[PDB]
Amino acid sequence: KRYLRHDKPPYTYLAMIALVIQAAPSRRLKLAQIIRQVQAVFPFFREDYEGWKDSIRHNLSSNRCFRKVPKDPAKPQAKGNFWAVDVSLIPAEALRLQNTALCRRWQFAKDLGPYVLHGRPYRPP
DNA sequence: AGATTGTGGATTGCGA
DNA sequence: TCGCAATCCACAATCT
Ligand SMILES: [K+]
Repeated sequence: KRYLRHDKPPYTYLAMIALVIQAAPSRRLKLAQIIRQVQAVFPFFREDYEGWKDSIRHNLSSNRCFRKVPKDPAKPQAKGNFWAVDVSLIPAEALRLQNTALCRRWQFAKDLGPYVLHGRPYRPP
């Protein structure tokens, strides 16, 4: 299939995943919860493109900041892991608002650092 | 069997 | 001009 950019929130997948994880009482979430929460918290995805869900899954594995946490520490788990974030491994620029066409046509928090790094609750207009 | 989680090779578009 | 997030896809192992 032809590569296409699709409308999405103007924050990295890393940032959005980290934000919803850090907002979870236990600071960890499963994949399906991460997907539902990202869309809920950043509702700039379109009904006609589902591939952002694959990109979320890809970002959990591709970024060192995400940690696969087994239900039982003593028993690693092929599947169904919780995901946590090591904020020390988040690149600083990863949390910055992105200057995309979608950002520009709407003009958003300038940086998600308060919510990911400093325990603040995310509450967008 | 088919769907899902987890991983990862690889190319793209586009902001800087 | 090109770094790099975004994105398309394949696959292994496991869940339903
Ligand atoms: K990871």
